Formats: sequence, C-alpha cells, structure tokens
Amino acid sequence: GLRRAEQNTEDGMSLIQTAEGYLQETHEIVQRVRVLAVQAANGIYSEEDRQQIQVE
Amino acid sequence: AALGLRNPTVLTFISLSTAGKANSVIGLCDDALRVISKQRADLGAYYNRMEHAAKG
Repeated sequence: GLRRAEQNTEDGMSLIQTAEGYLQETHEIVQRVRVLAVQAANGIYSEEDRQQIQVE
Repeated sequence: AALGLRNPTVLTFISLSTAGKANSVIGLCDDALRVISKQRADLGAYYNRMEHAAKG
C-alpha cells in the first residue's frame, strides 16, 4: 500500500501540474488585454481605430 | 469592386481626367484604406491569438 499510495501521489501531482499548465496561457492573454486597454483609453483615437482594438 | 473603387454592376472605375472628379476620388480612396486597414486588423488579431494557442 505504501508503494502504491506513493504512485497515486506521483500522478496526483501530475494532475495539478497539467492544470496549472493551461492556466499559464490564460494569465498571458488577460495581460494582453491589460496592455491594449491602456492604449485604448487614450484621447487621440477615433472610433475606427478603437474598434480595431476591439477586434483583437 | 469590394473597396468601392469600382462599380460591381456598371464595372467602371474611378477616373481623374476631370478636376471635379479628382476632388471626389480623395474621399473614396480614404474609405478604400479603411477597409484594407480593417482587414489587416483582423488578420493581425487572429495571428496573435494563434500565437498564444501554440504556446499553450
């Protein structure tokens, strides 16, 4: 049982490892929204220009 | 035809052989650029998304 329960833990950490692996890119994209929101909130853009930001 | 520089039915494009006509081609070429810029905005928008997906 001790040998088996360790392998259950061995793949137990594997499940958490893959779950965080997907959340890595999820964090990246919301940052890409963050930088674009800084550009969009300016006072020099037109509706044609700001909608191209909305496209992405 | 799509950009408005040609008539999809009459099949005649813009001409500059008249001073009055040339004044009206400046306005059309401006909206011609808007469509090209709009399309490039979407292609750039997908490419950034495709870049993130490959990384993840």
